[PDB]
Amino acid sequence: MVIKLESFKKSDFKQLINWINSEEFLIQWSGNAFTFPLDEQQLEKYIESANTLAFKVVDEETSDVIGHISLGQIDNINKSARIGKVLVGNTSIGKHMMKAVLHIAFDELKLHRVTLGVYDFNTSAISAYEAIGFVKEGLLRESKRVGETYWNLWEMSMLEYEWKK
Amino acid sequence: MVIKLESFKKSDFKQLINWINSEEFLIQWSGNAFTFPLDEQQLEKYIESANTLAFKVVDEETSDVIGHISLGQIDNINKSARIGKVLVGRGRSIGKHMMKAVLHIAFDELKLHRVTLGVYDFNTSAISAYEAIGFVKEGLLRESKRVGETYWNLWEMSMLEYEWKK
Ligand SMILES: [Zn+2]
Ligand SMILES: [Zn+2]
Repeated sequence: MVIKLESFKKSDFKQLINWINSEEFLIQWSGNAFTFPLDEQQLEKYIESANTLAFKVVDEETSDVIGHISLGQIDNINKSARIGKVLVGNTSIGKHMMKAVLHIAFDELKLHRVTLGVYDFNTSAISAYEAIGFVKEGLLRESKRVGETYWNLWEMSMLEYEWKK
Repeated sequence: MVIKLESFKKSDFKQLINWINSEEFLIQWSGNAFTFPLDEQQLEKYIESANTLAFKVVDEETSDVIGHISLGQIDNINKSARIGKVLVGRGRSIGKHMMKAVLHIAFDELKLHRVTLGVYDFNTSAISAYEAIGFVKEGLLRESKRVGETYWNLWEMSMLEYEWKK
């Protein structure tokens, strides 16, 4: 019930790697950002990436880290950014994590548009995002290759007047 | 009507720069790829880019350069690419021939699975021309491009390999 975001650091790398146990789960979580297996050299490159904020999700009651989230593609010209790398490591927590990052994107960074992508079979996550204000814009058909098949990605967004009004 | 694509080269740079006469037209044509004014250094970086093909469109009968088109974001992992930097100087028919030529490269030469194309929502004639040759609207990316004090909406469109061979 009480979560906060903190900066994701080297000491949090191993926990994240242990949560990402398959190539398909890696892709569901992060798309084209990484190769399987996830490892510390890739995570170092991730946190050092320009225009990317990496966060661990902390349960304030226990101090345990229970997930991960990122605000990336921070674009100061178009005033936009993309939420991604959404992970609820321990068994809505997702809603609280999204609200915390939306506060950063809209209220601290003063952005105009925040995007998100979710693969179409993750209907529970899509419903949760729609409940807090994300809107489906379009389904990017067979846009991610996974082995010999292709996944469809729902491109979703929220504009500043949907958050602030 | 006999059109061909040729590699866009240094000798074609000045003509393209003179055609892109305003920041708004630069954005309509190329989105976030460049800064205004368009210049030689930026075009050189463009043609030397990894995973990018730059073409001038030539009328075979006269040798006149009548447009520009690019196949970029060539992604060998997801087997996809994006058509962009579409410039047509007859326009509807030339645009259709230019798209077919680049789709031949993407699907028949490069063996890709998916080709995307973005067009700002006020270019209703171009969107209708793209739909006529098989492109499908996927979604409208709301207020995704800042232009001065306002935002433009982009129609994200696509064609899959089995739509090309239909
Ligand atoms: Zn704050
Ligand atoms: Zn050929």
